[PDB]
Amino acid sequence: INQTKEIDVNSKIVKTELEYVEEDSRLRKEKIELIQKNYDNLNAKPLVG
Amino acid sequence: MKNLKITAIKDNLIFVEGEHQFSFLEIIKFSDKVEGVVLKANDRSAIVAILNEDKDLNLTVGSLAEATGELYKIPIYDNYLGSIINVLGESLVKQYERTNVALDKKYVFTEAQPIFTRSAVNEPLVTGITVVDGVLPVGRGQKELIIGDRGTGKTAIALNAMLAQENTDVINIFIAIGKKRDEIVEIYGTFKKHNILHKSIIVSAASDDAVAARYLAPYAGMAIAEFFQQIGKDVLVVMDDLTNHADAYRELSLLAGIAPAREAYPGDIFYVHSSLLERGGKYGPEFGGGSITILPIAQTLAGDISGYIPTNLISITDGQIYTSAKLFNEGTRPAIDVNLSVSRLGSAAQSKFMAFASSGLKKIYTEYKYLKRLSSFSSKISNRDLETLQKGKAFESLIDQAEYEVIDYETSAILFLLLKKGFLNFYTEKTEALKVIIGVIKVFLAKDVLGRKMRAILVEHGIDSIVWNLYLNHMILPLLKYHLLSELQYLATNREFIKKFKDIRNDGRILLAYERKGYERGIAYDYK
Amino acid sequence: DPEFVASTYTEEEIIHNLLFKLYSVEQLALFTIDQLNALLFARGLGLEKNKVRAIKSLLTLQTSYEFMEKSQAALLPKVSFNPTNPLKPIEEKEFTIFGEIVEIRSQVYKIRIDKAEEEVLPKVIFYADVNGKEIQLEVADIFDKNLVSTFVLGNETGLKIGTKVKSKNQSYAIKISKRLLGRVIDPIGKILDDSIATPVHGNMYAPLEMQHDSEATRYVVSPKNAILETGIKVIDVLLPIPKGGKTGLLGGAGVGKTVIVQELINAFIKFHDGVSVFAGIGERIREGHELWKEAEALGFLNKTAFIFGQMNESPGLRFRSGISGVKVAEYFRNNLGKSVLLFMDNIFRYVQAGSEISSLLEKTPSAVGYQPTLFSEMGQLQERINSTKDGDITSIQAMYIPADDFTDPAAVAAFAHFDSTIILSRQLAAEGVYPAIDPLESNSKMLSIKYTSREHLDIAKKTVQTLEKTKTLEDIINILGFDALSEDDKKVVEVGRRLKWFLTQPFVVAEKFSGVPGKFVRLKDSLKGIKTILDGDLNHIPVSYFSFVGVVEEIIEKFNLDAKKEALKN
Amino acid sequence: NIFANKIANQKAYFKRDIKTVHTFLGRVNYIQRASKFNDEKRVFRPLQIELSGTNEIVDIYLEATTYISKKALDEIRQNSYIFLEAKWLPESNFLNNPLFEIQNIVIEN
Ligand SMILES: Nc1ncnc2c1ncn2[C@@H]1O[C@H](COP(=O)(O)OP(=O)(O)OP(=O)(O)O)[C@@H](O)[C@H]1O
Ligand SMILES: Nc1ncnc2c1ncn2[C@@H]1O[C@H](COP(=O)(O)OP(=O)(O)O)[C@@H](O)[C@H]1O
Ligand SMILES: [Mg+2]
Ligand SMILES: [Mg+2]
Repeated sequence: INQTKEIDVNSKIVKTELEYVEEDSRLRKEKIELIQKNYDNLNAKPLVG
Repeated sequence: MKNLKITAIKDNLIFVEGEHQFSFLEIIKFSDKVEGVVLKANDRSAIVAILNEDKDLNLTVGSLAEATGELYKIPIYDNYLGSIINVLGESLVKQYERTNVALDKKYVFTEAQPIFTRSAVNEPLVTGITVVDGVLPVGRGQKELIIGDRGTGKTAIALNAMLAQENTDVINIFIAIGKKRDEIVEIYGTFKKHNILHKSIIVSAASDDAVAARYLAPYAGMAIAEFFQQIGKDVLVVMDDLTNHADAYRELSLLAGIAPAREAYPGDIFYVHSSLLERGGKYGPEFGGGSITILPIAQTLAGDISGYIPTNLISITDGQIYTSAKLFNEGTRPAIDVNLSVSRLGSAAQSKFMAFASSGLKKIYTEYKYLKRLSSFSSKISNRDLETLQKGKAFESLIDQAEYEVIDYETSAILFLLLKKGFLNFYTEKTEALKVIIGVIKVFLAKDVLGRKMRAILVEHGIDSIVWNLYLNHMILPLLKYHLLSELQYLATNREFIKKFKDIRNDGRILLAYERKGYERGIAYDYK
Repeated sequence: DPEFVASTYTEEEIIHNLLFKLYSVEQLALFTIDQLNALLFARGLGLEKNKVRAIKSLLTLQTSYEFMEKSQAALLPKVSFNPTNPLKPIEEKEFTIFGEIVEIRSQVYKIRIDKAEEEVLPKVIFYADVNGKEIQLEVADIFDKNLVSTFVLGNETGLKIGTKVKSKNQSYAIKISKRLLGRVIDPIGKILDDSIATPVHGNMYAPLEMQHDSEATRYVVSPKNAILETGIKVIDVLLPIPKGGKTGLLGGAGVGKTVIVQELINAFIKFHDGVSVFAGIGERIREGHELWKEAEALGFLNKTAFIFGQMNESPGLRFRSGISGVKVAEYFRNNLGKSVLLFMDNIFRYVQAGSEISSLLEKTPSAVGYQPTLFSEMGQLQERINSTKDGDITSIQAMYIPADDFTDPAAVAAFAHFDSTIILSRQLAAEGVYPAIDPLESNSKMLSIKYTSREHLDIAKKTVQTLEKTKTLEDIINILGFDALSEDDKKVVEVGRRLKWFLTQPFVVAEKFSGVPGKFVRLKDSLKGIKTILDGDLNHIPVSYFSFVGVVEEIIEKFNLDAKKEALKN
Repeated sequence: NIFANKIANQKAYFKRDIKTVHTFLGRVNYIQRASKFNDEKRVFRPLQIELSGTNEIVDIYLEATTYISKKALDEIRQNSYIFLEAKWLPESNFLNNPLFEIQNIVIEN
């Protein structure tokens, strides 16, 4: 009985891929917002005040 | 009213008897839906070939027919656009609705317009294929033959040329002669999916249709194209394919008692195709001011260009695009043989910017092929060996193209100029690099507020070397450099990439904010 | 309500529905090899010589959504497919036209009409009665009101001047129903499987009538989008067969087309659970009898409808076999809503019969002496195979190429319609490689990204590249010796050899020749095996182990067993 | 008129088939780039919509498969105001936020 059962490949691929797309998009948007704030902080001070 | 009686029905032809003034290709009506055309006639009878078929109409000896006394004329209806029709006008698949008012009626064998009604071919026709648009140009009013073996991509090339007119105001007419209905429905679906359905018509005569319909389908398509040309419109016609049309004509003539000639074809097979393909060209403002571009398709057998019909068709058109089976087997798509392909119009059919950009590329390609086939010993001449082995491979990488992928004319020209200025030396067979470059240039030239004006300048006028260098250095190169350095890791250490892109202005700060605002991957100033 | 749900099912329907019964793994572990093999043979998965592998195959088949759908529906009251646009039978008429033969010749007879209630139509059938036997003559040309020309559909013996003939002004018709399965007939419906000629119960349909309200209806079709699974490694991996399209089987004589045809019939009937129509055109009597007998023996006879236009019959009768088969397939799709796999053999003989009929009726021959209507007739035959809301009609047609001349007009006409071409090689067969399919020459339009995955395309491309490269390098090996290769070239050659031999497969029908049991390999198993071989994982195994196996694990197990025996022997 | 120049920039896409749709009507607070997931054949676009009449923030995903659908999806930017009709897709059962397909849409920028 034990040797017969095995891990499927269709549902696993679909679910894994969907979670990877969501995690990738979330990570990219976080990195974009941090990069832009770093650019803003690089050129944001008055010369004379 | 009826004035003819059917006497015999043999050889798929009908033998009408009656006293009438018959004329060649005069419509004879057997019902309100079924009609034929007169092929041969004498002072008491005629031989008619049917164009239709009706299930409830049972034609037989003794049936009555009416000789309308008018030549075969195709009527023009408003709902032709975005529709599949047959040679008599009936809409087999339609997207809009008809009004039952004929805009015009065009005679199918309309004689070609004389010499004084013509004009020079000087305006490009965009086919969406970089190799064709740069090395084998097609002008508005040209006749270019697509010739090759089976399953090599001739129909794909024609459909690609017909997709590039999405935003050019060029009407599309696609004539299918003995094609499968599955493929025609698929082509209709592709037209709808690629936003050119409202601009296109499909004339269809299936492989099991009446022989007269398959014979006269290209002429009906040309009559519709002539209607559209008479109101100053540029029409692009594709015939798929003319070998089936030659077979249909041979079958019709053999079944009518005409003697066979060379290869069993009738004696006037050359005239049938020449008087058909001579109706295309560019016409003067007083005679319509439009143009008709024809892309007939021909099938060879195992590369045999020397066949009867293929050599008849080569001696009529203004050049040919030859598709090779060896390249198709090797995986090259589109499999177009540059060595055996010609465009007699040449740079006359290219815009000034494209003529400047693609000048002397065929020579370099032939030199690269000559070197590749004859490298022989490992001894190397000079750095020029590396120069050729670099630029030829860059050109070959530029050749490849996905199916149904439309590459704009200016994008192709800019790619050619980048290749000639050595801005593709870093390439090491990474398709995503050219995909990124093409997408960036396309979006910049289509949507950017200043890129749109740059594209208009490139289309209309002919710029010189210094202005092009300024354009490339101050706008195009910073955008390309940023969008390449943020997708290709190996470009960080690629010695050629730094050697060429070191002095280019960095523009990451602005393109970042453009990305974060949801802008496309080519906007550099703003949306117009 | 078991009684109510079983009340809507006939006993034969319950017998069939016993196949789609779900077995738990706890039960399945308790079966024996014999019961597991019986289950696999009943479900078309082929014999298995291992226990756990057999359970895994049965579970994979059972876990499929289609199998579960059928099993769930089998416990519900019968739902009837409501036929939209059915085939309407012919109308009931009387014999309205009468006449007699006035001119005789070889295969062509002229009929003069005396008493007619209505004017004669083209392609109608005249019946003659000679010595209690009925002869059908199809009308070709109507010269005038009372004079037509006809050609025989069958045998012309017994016809003479003055033989009275009568006609209903209708084309030839055949009796079609579900009872046609398991029977062997000819294109005009004569019984061919017994001497007493037990009739076929059904309605009379005219195969030459398409019954379309308008031409636009012929454009309501669905372009092919699905791939049929055959269980053959080479076909599945490299030459996917469209569902609703056309596949040509090309080659010379003796390459092995008929064995492939029988295997595909069996696989479609058992594994895919469908209805098969065979249409033999110019079918040899010995081959027809043999195929009928093996259909009875192998158990796919009761779900196959055979039409045989024999080689010895008149060309007019041989021409109608394809049309009759197409009509049977159209009935089985439109009236019953069942997917049909239609088999045609041989297309070249259909073209030849058309050419013969054209030449007999005094028509001017076309190039190479063929009929002027060659492409038109080929289109007429092939355009009725399609895919509609009611179901799919898949066609697998065998062709004979004379002297390997692929530019022959018959072949050029045939390639205009084929959606996938499978080309067999006599050299490859002579090397003992079966099914002897040439992977480099053959190609399929369905091996794209529109229908297959990225992995399948990558595997197919790498396989074709490796096979071409090893074919190139074999000549160098033969001439200069295996040492002259480089280090990478030796590995490429070994991988290519193992790939080429792994593509061979034993069929469940070919047990007569070699005596080896057949196998059924799923697409995933073939992909995994080819992926294992491409990486060079099995490069330590002799090539002789890769021949005529089912899956990648069999080679490994056999090599391990041989190594164990060698270690024990010393 | 403030909205006079917005009229010339209207872009309307529609299907002649009518299914059950979820209607969104509001401004696009944030929209990301596009991702290709199903064998590089589809386009995935995450959208943040501030609705009209409630001014609440909702998160959705949009799927594009054809050339015309991708062209319509590329017209959506930040601060774009949309009247979008979206057919629910059965892949949301494995997603945090629903996945939709554009049936009808009107885009102004
Ligand atoms: N650029 C391309 N990239 C990939 N596949 C392509 C490309 N162009 C064409 N194809 C494929 O090549 C095959 C042949 O294309 P097509 O049908 O246009 O050729 P053809 O010469 O008209 O053939 P036929 O003999 O069937 O009329 C098709 O499967 C098509 O999808
Ligand atoms: N898979 C196979 N295994 C073994 N022999 C085969 C196979 N396929 C074909 N053959 C051989 O082909 C012969 C019959 O040829 P046939 O199938 O009629 O080819 P064709 O119809 O192409 O002429 C048989 O004697 C048989 O040995
Ligand atoms: Mg084609
Ligand atoms: Mg055979």
